[PDB]
Amino acid sequence: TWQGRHDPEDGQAGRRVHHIACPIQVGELANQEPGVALIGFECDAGVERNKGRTGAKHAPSLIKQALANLAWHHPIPIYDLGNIRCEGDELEQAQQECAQVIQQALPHARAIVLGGGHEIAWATFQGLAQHFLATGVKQPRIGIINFDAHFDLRTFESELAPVRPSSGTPFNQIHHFCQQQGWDFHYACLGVSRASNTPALFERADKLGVWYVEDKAFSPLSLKDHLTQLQHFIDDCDYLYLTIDLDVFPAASAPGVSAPAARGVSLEALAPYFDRILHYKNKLMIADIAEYNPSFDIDQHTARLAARLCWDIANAMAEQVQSI
Repeated sequence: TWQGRHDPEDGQAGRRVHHIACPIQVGELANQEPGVALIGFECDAGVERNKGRTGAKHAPSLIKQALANLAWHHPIPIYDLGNIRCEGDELEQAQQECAQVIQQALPHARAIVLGGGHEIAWATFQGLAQHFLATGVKQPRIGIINFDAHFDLRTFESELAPVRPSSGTPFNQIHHFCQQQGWDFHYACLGVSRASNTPALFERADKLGVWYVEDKAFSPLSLKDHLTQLQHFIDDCDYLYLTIDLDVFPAASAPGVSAPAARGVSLEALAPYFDRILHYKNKLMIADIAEYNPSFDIDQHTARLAARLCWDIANAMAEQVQSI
């Protein structure tokens, strides 16, 4: 149930998210007024597999609760399609189950997936990819923009060690998928920490032609350089998939995560980039917010931060709906 603060003295103008948030089955989405879809991914099995600190499986509801009380400035509804819960170490199945909801939702609304670990990215991409295949988009040019301190391009299948898909392999899996479909792997990793990624990961990134900006490269002086790079990245694709790993932010701003950023890139330093991406509300098909771990949050700081970001994206999606 979506509930929150009520200010009767304001009438219909005191509209908040809970006033227009509507829990519904993705199946009935085809019969509703066009809105923006919300999906939860309660899973941190990938986090555990990638040797991180578990807890993100409980994040979806807390982010939704925080979101419920935010003011809503659009006559557009928000459809809560529920949460896909991972059972045990059944990561792969959980990711496809989530992808299933996304695929059904995409024809009627753009979606925001709120999860546990960044393993959510494989679920989101699959949902997006399967939607394209199922709707005749033969060779989609998808721009994947990830704000993460990590490349998360780790190997998931190796005859050198016993590895498996995890919170650190999503984007490698995405590249693999693209290769076999004959699609381009257009990937941008912004805010990457060279102290958090070994030489192997940087080598893999260069090999795959990934465009990345290190945490230390963000500054008022380099904005011109990087926004232009961002612009060109955007110019070369028809669809955008925005994925935010909360561990990209300074530990002070996002304490509730598996690996609090020892350095990070401030929300304000990243804002210009977010604003540029969200301007292309036409191309923005989907997005997700990863790694919120309630177990390490402080007075719900991270939860609210995640809700504000979710809200920023929803506004862009909501404006697109009204645009058409």
